[PDB]
Amino acid sequence: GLPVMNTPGSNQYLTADNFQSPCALPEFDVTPPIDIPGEVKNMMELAEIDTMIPFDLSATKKNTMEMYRVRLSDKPHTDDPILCLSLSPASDPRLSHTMLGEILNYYTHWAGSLKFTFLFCGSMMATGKLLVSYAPPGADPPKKRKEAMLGTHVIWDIGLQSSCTMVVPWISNTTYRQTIDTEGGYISVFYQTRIVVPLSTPREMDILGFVSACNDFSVRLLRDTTHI
Amino acid sequence: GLPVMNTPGSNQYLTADNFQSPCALPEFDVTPPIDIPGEVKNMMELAEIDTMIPFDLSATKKNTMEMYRVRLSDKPHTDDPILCLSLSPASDPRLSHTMLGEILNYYTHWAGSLKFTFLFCGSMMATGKLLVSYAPPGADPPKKRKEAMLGTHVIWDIGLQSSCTMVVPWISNTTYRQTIDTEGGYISVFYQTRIVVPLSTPREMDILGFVSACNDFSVRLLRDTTHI
Amino acid sequence: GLPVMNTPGSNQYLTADNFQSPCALPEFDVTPPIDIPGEVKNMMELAEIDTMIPFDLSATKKNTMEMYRVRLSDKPHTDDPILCLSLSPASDPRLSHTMLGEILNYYTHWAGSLKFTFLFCGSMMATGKLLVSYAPPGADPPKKRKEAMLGTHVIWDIGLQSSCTMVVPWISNTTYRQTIDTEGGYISVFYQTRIVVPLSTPREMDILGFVSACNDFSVRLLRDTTHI
Amino acid sequence: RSRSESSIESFFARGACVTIMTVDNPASTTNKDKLFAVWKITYKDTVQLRRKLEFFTYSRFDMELTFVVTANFTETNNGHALNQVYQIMYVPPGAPVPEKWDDYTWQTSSNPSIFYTYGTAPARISVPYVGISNAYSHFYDGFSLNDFGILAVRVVNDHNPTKVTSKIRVYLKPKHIRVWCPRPPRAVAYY
Repeated sequence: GLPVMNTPGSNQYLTADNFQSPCALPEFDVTPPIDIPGEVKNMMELAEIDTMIPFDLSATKKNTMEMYRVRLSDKPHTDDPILCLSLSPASDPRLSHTMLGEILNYYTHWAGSLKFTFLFCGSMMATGKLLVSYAPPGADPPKKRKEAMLGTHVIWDIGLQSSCTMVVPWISNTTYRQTIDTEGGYISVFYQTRIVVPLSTPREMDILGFVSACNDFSVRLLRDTTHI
Repeated sequence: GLPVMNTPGSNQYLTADNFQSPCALPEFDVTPPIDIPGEVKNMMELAEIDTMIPFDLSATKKNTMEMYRVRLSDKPHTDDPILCLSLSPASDPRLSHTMLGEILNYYTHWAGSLKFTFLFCGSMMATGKLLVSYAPPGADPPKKRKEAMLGTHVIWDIGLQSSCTMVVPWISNTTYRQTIDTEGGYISVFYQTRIVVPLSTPREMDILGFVSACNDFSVRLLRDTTHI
Repeated sequence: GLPVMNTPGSNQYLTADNFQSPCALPEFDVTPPIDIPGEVKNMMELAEIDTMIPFDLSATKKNTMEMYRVRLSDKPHTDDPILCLSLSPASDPRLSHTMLGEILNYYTHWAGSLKFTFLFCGSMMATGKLLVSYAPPGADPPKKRKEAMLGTHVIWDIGLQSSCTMVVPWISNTTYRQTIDTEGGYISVFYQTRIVVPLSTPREMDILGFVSACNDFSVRLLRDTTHI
Repeated sequence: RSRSESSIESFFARGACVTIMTVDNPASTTNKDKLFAVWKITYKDTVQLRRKLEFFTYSRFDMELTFVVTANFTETNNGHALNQVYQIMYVPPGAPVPEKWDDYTWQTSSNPSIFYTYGTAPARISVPYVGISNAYSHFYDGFSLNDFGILAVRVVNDHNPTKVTSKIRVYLKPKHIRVWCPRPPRAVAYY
């Protein structure tokens, strides 16, 4: 017959191998598929979905409905931020649990832009200004409203538009970051003006926060760390 | 020689395998075939044949000639049916033994329409009306002639036509049912009118019943359960 | 299946083999390459580089900065040479350590031309004549300036041009020499005239010496002798 | 930019062990009903595949099963045994499962069976999509789980003097995957 020469790698089973294989049911007429709504062709389609950030992971707030709400109140006008969110989507406990983070935990490398979307859930009457800042990687996060204003920022008007979609850029020395450890930036929200309200309307509102990958986002080198 | 790399699955005998094999008699001139009448190209051709339903599987009637005959008599005009036949061709002891059932026992899944054919084997003189009803799956079988009439039915005239071919439809949530367990419908025959006869003609007639798959019928996933 | 016949050489791993092999990471998107400056496509490109010859490998001079400098002085005009360099680039301790020699130690056979480049590192004022001689293989090196002049030579003028690039030819009986043992020639530098200087300028100058393969150079039959 | 490794095929089709089926040699000393091993194919045991599939509601996939058999003598005794053969029988859905070592199911024409000779390349088959429904339902909000089949395993050699235990690792690789209707992924908590 055809003289062959069995090479190294013969009779080994590599779990990453991709060969043909004999069908155990070769005469069996498979149930044909139907057009179900919602076919996912890629996992990033699930990371491109605005999911809600848990900001308060304290002992009480966590694992409830309150861990997501950031409460704006009326107290002494301290320059410190309402929230400061580090942009370690995998190595930040807050973004780690989002859908994005759940998909990033399955991978080693990632690259792309994130879009954060804060959402005022207060009154139609209430008015005011927040300042949504973005410190780039390497920078030590802004501690006062002035430091934040001078850098990149968006003066969000609570009175006019009820959301604010700031998009982070892709800044990294490598073509890809890691999902574990080291910076990546900081979103941070300050009061520009203490929130005004009309009559006996409550002076304690809430802002929600969403995150999602952008169309430029990509991951690689699958790494499942799931076990018991 | 041609460098190869023996993959997993080498030197295994899968009983479902389909490979070439060396002929032990390679110089032997096979007896050529002839054109015999009755070549079967498919098993469903045997299930498309009207075979006779055994209606009375009682202790005495069974395994005789009487297990197939349904006796119409003259007794108090009770609304209960002459016969009620559940449409579990595999999981009904009566249809289980028909040719259809014998072919279905060799398979797991099936789908299609059945045609039942009742046949009056009484006198040329006798006249009357039976009502052949079909309750669809999920329905609890009709208990009175009225309930049966309101649904699907056929008023079979014993006097005019001596048979009645009602075809069941293919109604199932899946594309295929199972051959074991859960409904499927009920054929059922009532008297609309007690059978009239002329002079001393016998007042005890018989109806036979046949079943067969239709051209739309199909089976899949062979399952032989034959053993000792 | 396709009848084959496993030949001799099956299931052996030859470390020189070149076969395809299954990728362990087949779904992994490799980091694409960039255009880095300085791609080396061949090792001879490193042997074509003028690297500096260590002439004085004495106990003190060696493993310092002085092992490379050849000191021209003012002393009795002896006919002996300033330096005599044997052309055993692999089997000469001086050329053995050059980049050329480092690449030749990785190989068994070599063939081609060498270019030596002496470089006067004295004063702009100083003037004189050196005689750069090349005795071919088989010849016993010249011992007096006359013997050297009669053969191949270059009267290098220290006053006019500060370097002197003599190119050795490829003379060998075989198409290729060995990197170990037996001749190959001798570069050798004599004073034609004791070096003249103006006023109190130092009467002790230095000449450096470089070597490099030429475009015609080639090696073959890799032989790594590196161990501990 | 490239989103190939985050495709469903790349994310799912990865050889993952799903069970370790242990079978003993038919030794005539005192052997129990450990003479054969049976395991209903189910992803609800291995957390990796399960947590990846429960990202999504429905599904369809061929299922390439590889079988890595590894045996060893049990007793320190001077053990000797000719090369064992293993019958690895795939039982389709809705079919009967073996009860005994010498049940009839091991001789049924329906049930496809591999005859793996020990000390050779790992055995393999490719189960197709065996769903009555047009998609495997991971979550079903109704009243009366999905059947992929069963894998049964035995040693074929019968009158053996020395006991020989053997573990059959089953490396399931879903192939030609499609998934619909994404969902939030479960925590690792209840697994």
